Parts: sequence; structure tokens; C-alpha cells
Amino acid sequence: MVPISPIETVPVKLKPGMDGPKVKQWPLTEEKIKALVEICTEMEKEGKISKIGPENPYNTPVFAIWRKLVDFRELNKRTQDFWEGIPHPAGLKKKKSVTVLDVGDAYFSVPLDEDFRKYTAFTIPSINNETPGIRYQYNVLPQGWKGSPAIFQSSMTKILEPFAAQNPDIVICQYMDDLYVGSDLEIGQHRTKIEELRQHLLRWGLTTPKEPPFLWMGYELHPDKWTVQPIVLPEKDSWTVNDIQKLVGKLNWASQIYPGIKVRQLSKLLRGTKALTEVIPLTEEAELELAENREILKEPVHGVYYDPSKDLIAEIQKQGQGQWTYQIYQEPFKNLKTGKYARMRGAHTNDVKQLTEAVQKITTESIVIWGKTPKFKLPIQKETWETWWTEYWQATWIPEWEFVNTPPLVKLWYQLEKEPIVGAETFYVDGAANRETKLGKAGYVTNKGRQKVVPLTNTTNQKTELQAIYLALQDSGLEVNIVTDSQYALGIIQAQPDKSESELVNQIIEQLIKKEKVYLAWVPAHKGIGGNEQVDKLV
Amino acid sequence: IETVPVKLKPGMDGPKVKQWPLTEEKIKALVEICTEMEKEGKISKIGPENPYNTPVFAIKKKDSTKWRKLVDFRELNKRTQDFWGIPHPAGLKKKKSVTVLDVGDAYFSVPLDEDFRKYTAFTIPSINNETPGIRYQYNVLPQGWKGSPAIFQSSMTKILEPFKKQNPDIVIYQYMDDLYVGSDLEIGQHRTKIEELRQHLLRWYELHPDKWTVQPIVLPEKDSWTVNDIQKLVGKLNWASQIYPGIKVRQLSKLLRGTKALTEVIPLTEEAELELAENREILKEPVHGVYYDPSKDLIAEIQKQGQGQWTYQIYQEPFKNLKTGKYARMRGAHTNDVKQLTEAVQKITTESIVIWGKTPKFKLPIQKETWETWWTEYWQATWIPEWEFVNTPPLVKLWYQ
Ligand SMILES: N#Cc1ccc2c(Oc3ccccc3OCCn3ccc(=O)[nH]c3=O)cc(F)cc2c1
Repeated sequence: MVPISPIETVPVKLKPGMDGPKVKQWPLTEEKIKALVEICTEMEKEGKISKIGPENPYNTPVFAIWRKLVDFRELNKRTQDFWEGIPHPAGLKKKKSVTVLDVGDAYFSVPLDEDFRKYTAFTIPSINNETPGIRYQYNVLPQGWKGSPAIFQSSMTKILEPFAAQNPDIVICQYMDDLYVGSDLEIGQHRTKIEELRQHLLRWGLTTPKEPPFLWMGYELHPDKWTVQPIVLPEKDSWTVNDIQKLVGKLNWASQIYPGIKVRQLSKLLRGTKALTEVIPLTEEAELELAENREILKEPVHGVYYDPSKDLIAEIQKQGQGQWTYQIYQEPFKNLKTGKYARMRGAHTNDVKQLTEAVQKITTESIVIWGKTPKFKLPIQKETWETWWTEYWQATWIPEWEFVNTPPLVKLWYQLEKEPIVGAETFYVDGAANRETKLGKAGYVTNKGRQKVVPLTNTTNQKTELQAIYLALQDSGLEVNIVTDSQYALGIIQAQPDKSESELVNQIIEQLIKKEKVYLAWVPAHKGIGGNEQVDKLV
Repeated sequence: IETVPVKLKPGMDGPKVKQWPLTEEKIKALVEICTEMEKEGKISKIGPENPYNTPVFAIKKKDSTKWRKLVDFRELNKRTQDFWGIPHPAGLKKKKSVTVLDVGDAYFSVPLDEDFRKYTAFTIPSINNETPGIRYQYNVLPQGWKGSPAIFQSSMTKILEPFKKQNPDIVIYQYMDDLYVGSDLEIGQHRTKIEELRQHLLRWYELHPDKWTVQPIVLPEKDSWTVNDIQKLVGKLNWASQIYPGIKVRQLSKLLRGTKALTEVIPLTEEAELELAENREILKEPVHGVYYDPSKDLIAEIQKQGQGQWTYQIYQEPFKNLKTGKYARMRGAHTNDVKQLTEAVQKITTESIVIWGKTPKFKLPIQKETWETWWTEYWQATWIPEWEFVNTPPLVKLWYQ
């Protein structure tokens, strides 16, 4: 008998201030009992468990569904913390031959720490409880133990390292119970090396036996292409919250290869959630959204594998309403993968910022998947980005990129002047409101004598401070200077939004666009600054 | 050669921080470097029974193509026991010149406490999660950890004793993996003395604090003021009144009476000029009752002025600046804002280390995601300061310009 190579055990301790778990055993039918006895007998014969006695005051419950189901819940609550994302098909490199090997009895092939075996003790209840139950303890990694996956993974890695080092002409990916071996060698050489590998694993006592296409982790992996497993979108005349969560989940999962997937109109229904039972109707926007998603999921789309000798390209398109979509490819019309980005929750925003955020996301995802930053094709002029990042108060950066002309293009809708405008009218604006009656006034006075004060019901100080500016923008020429004492309004306008949730701000923006030159000045309030008439909006 | 027992703070477990994505080249560099370090007994591979992890990445120092390994020991440092205290050499900032040296190579001689090693655990990440990350833990003193210079203080004292008994006028400070050497010599004599000290360290950045001082609050000097000019002046003075007691603007605001065009020239009355003059005299004086509290945090705010110009203020209490400055330096960064910001944060942190002995907490004018995505690509320091993100445009931007 050839000695199977010794696998060094991993020292496991319980969390400090705790001892081995002690839970009683539940009553089982005689069928279950007999089944468990028959199982544990041959399990003992194979050396996976061992008989113990009353010297071990620790015990964990066990059921049967035959299949033995040991519950290590409390032991998991007592076991220490261990270390330890799935690989993405798009990042995988095209190989000529790929073998899938699933090791049988994965956990049962790895020895448990001998000083910890005493805590994995369980008891099979004898018939009618007229005898003390049969006592057992685990000598290997228990199914359902907290530390089993990490220890098995580390063991597998330690075993695989020399074969990998000795075989640089083949690539190995390790994932849980499975090893995946790819090579560009001839099929005979490949099969030979696979047999060599499983022999090398047999030396440590690991038994290995699927063919393409591989159904793995929601993916369909073909020899030359990859995709997702068919998405099942239920059609109900009565939707619930949980159904919307499932739907959005599946849409998200499908959106990694299917371009154009929108999920905003379905995600807006998930505010005021945590009630899993409800009936929420859909808007025409949401119905058309879901119908368009069915339109995209009508015909299957596939993605290709990664080739290191070619550039990595990511192209972005604006989808409207905070939605952005992107495609990552190397060759034209042949995507590695696709994706989407939704704007963050904010009161004010613009296109350039959202595009930037999107670029950041794609960069991080790319560095994760391929280990490099892709070149970007963005719907924004070089001069636009130039002006933006040069006149922006914040620091901002986008990696190597080029302008692609596929509308709608991201542009700057208005630019405030840096200095006061000569020959332009000067609107001293102001607004105020009563805190109690919600009655306010908003308006302006100019150097040419032009005045205006508008009375407003149901309003606040900030709303009037904005309203005055809006009034100044309405009744002024193509060029205009505006003076205000509102740090709030200036704070908003300096953030340069092209879209807002407040209609007033949106209208101010729409007014700004129609202008040629706009200089916005600021002054301290109540400092007796003439022109800045606070007394005109206080009456 | 003898390990000193090191523990953690009461009621604090070791650091469990997520390792962030790394590019392929950095991963290669880390693999090579850590292989070499493994062969030298500096670090060792660990099993899955080590649940602790500290972020790690690769950089490239000034005037060097060789990749360097940098560890983000921030969480471990703040979880590491407070090592006890040598008073900060206040004569260091007063010296004519100060040179920074990297004595990190000396730490790899002293072995680390065996029980404490499991807290210095880190992981080299794999691309696309195709294989489990490589796990290491330090056997010797790890660079970046605050306990390393504290442990090596005695050794460093015994080493630098002859040089300090030789040149008592040369001030020596130590922060993390860096050694600061201040003198009043000449740049040539300075460089030769630095060669002398570095070979002195062998057998066992040129800063100029004299050129770095504190800047005041100035007001424009014109012959003809416009309405806009006077308005900006009034805003700046009103803002400055939070810092200085006697700033008044009523006589200047009196000039803005009526509704005039912003570009219209207004002549200054005598009272207005008097008031402006008095305000100048007030602004020329320093700030009243401004002290440094070692028990409080240092706050550093940075504002982007544009055209490569940045401004910064270090303080502890609002409107009580301990330091002010303006980083206009341009090297290779012309087209990149984030690089400029990174270099600025580095310099400010350096000066902060020189002056007070510790690093400040930054308030950066940048979106979290942008910074978090690109700051490591331009980082060259061995230490790492704390930071938060201000995403609301400050009005005071042009008041420091
Ligand atoms: N069931 C299953 C499963 C199967 C394979 C997985 C996987 O293949 C590889 C493993 C080792 C080296 C190269 C590999 O492939 C790269 C791309 N690639 C994929 C399939 C194919 O048929 N051809 C081809 O070129 C990598 C992986 F990360 C997970 C895998 C999972």
C-alpha cells in the first residue's frame, strides 16, 4: 500500500471565554436511527469518524433526511473566525482545452485538528431511549462546519502549488470543490497532463472523476464564448415587493451581458420597503421599461473571452434619467461584457459628474477582472471635459480616453463669468419669508432703476432667495450681473447642476442656458450694503 | 536580537480590513518582492487560522524605477497600544535645512514579538479571483507600523550616539520609517554630511523650513475701486472678522449705498480709507490666543485654486489657524488634478510631521470615489494620513487667494 502523503492539520481554537458546545439530542424515528447507524458504521470503517465515551461532555444535534445532517450551529457560534467573489468569465483567457475536476468527499479527505475533534462530538439516540445514545466524533472536516471551506481551500492550494510550479505551460483555477485546468497544448498532451495532475492529487488522497457547455454559477461557459443561464421573468397582474426584488435581481444579473437593461422604474417602487407583501401597480414608464427588457431578452447574446495581447476598451452611452450603460470589448461588435450605472441619491446633479462616477466604477471593475485600466470611449468633447475640470472647484480625473460621437453628447449647459460684465445690467436680488405664516417676498432692484417685488404664499427663506434669482434671470438681457446675499443659492449654482429635483432650481437652470454671459456675485447680508435691499422684502 | 512583548488596546481585536483591487504590474512586483522577503526570513506564509488582514500595495519612490512595497497599517496602528514619550524637537522647524532619510532597511533586523505577528497579516490579491490570495505575516519589524520606531528607538539612540556627540548642533528626529536631519550648514556641506551619516548608518528629500513661514491676510491696494471690488473687500473683511476682533466695515459698506453697476468706479471717502487702514493694521498682527493642543486632532483643509495652485490651512479649532500655505509646485502633474492633490497632501503631512510630530486629518476637495480610485497611483510616502471628503463648494476659496 503506497503511503498517501500526510496532510498537515490546521490549528483550530474556539473563541476565548467559551468551551465545547453542549446540546441535547432530538427524538428520531427508528428508521432515521438505523440509517444513521448504518452510515456511521462504514464512515468509521473509512476512518472519517471515531467512537468515544462519557469522557467528552460536548455534544451537537444530528438529524437525517439516507443522508446524515449534522447541525453545527452552536459550534459555529463557538468556533473562531477564519479568513475568506467568484471569477468572471469575461476575464478568462481563451484556451484550447479545459478540464473540470470535482473532488469527491472534499471535506472528508482533509484531517481535522486532533485537539479539536473532541468538540465535533455527536450522539445518535438509541431506540426508545432505553440506552445511552451511540457516541461519535469527527476526525475530518465536518459538512457544514465554519472552518471547513477555508481549511480545505488552503490544503488544496498547498497540494497544488508544486504541480503548478512544475507546469507553467498549463493554467489552473481553484474554486471550492472544483479545479479547472486550461491549456493551449495538444489534446493528447493536455489529457496526459490532466492524468498527471489527478495522479498528483491521488498521492495526497484526492479522488477526481463534465463536458462543455459548462453550467457554472449562473453562467453558461462555451469553449469559445460565454453567456448567462436563461433568465426567467414572471408575469403577474398582481406584483409584490419581494417579486420586485427578485425581478430587479434577475435584471441586474442579466445586464452583465445584455446591453440596454433599465431598472430605475422598478427600483423606485422599492422605497418604503421591508413589507414583503403588497400590491404595487406600474407606471407606463415601468411597463414600457419591463417590455423593453423583454425586448432585449428576446434573443440570446454572448460574450467572448479575454486576450491579453489586445487593448481593453470600454465605451459609455447616456441612457437618460440618471441611467448610464457601458460595453467592454477588445474587438468591435464583440463584447467581453456589458454593464450599467445609476446616479447616486442627490438633490442636484449634472451629466459630467455621473459620467465620471461611471468611469470610476468601470475602472475598479476592470482592475478586478483583468487587472488593468481600459481605454475609454466617452460621449463628451475634449474641450468640454477640459473646461469642466479646469474650472471645477473640486479635483477630478479621468484615465486615458477618446471622444466617440454617439449622441446624446455630454455638454456644459452654462458657464458663469469669472469677472463682472461691462455693459450688462446689475440685478441686486433678495428674498425673505415669514417663519410662522409662510408668507414671503422675492425680487430685485437694478442700476437702471428696474425693480420688482413678488409676493409668495407657502414658501421659505431659501425658496425666496432662489425665486429672486429666477426673477432676475427672467427679466434680464442676454448678459447680466446678479448680486445676492444668499450663501445657499450661490452654493447650489456653484455646484453647477444641469438637473435638479426642485422645480425652481430647474427653471433657474433653464434660464441660465438661454443666457450668453452671467456673472453671479455674493455679499454679506445686513451689512448696510446699498442695492441689496433687504427692507424691500421685509414689509 | 531580543523580542519585546507587544500587545493591543483593551477590548480591541486585530485589524480585519479588506484588500482593495490591484493592477497586474503591482501584483507582479509584490509577488517578487514578497518572495525575496520570504527567502530572507522577513515574512512567512500563513494558514487560514489567521483571520486578520492589512491592505498592501506597490509604489515607486522619487528617482527610482524599483518597485517598493507599502502597507496601509492605519487600522493596525490605531488598534496598536499607545507606545510610551519624547517631546517633539521644536528646533527642527526652526533649522535652516532638513533632510529626510529612509531608515526602513534597519527595521528588518529586529525580530517581532511572536504572539503579535498574526496581527501583521496581509494578502497579495489575485486577478479575477481565479486563485486564493497569497497570505503572509511579518517575522521582523514591519515598515509603517507605529510600534516599529518605538521599539527601535533604543537601537537608533545607540547608533546615532557618536554623531550626536560629534555634531550637537544637528537636530535629529524620527517618525515612522523616516529620519529627519536638521542643520544650518551649506547645501554642499549638507549633502556631504548626509553622505557621512548614511554611511555611518551603512556600516552599522531636501526640505528648507527656513523658506516655509506663516502667511497673513492681505487686502488689495488700488487707486480706483469698483463696486465689485468694494463688495469683495467687504466680504473678505466680514469673513476676517471671525478671526480678528476689531474689523469693521460700516464705512466701506456706506459707499455701496444705492444701486450701482458692478463695474462703476466709486471714490473712497476719508472715513473709508481710515477704516481700511485700521483693518490693515489689525490684519498685520497675529491671531489672539492661538495655541497647540497635543491632545486634540490636527485638521488640514485644502482648496483648489486652479492653474496648479493649491491653498491649505492647518488648525484645531475653527478660525484658529496653526499653519497656512500655498502649494504652487509643478512637477509632471500639469494635466492631472488628483496627482497634484496627492503630492499636496504628502507635503502638508510632511510639514505637519516636522512641526508637531504627528499627522493631521485632511478634508479633501474631491469626491470619495475618485480619490479612492486613484490616490495610490501617485503616493510616494511611507506613512498614510487620515482624510474625509467635503462635497460642498466653500465660499472662502477666493478669500485665501
Ligand atoms: N464548471 C465550470 C468551470 C470551467 C472552467 C472554468 C475556468 O476555465 C479555465 C480554468 C483554467 C485555465 C483556463 C480556463 O479557461 C479560460 C476561458 N475558457 C473557459 C472555458 C472553456 O471551455 N474555454 C476557455 O478558453 C475558469 C474559471 F474561473 C472558472 C471555470 C469554471
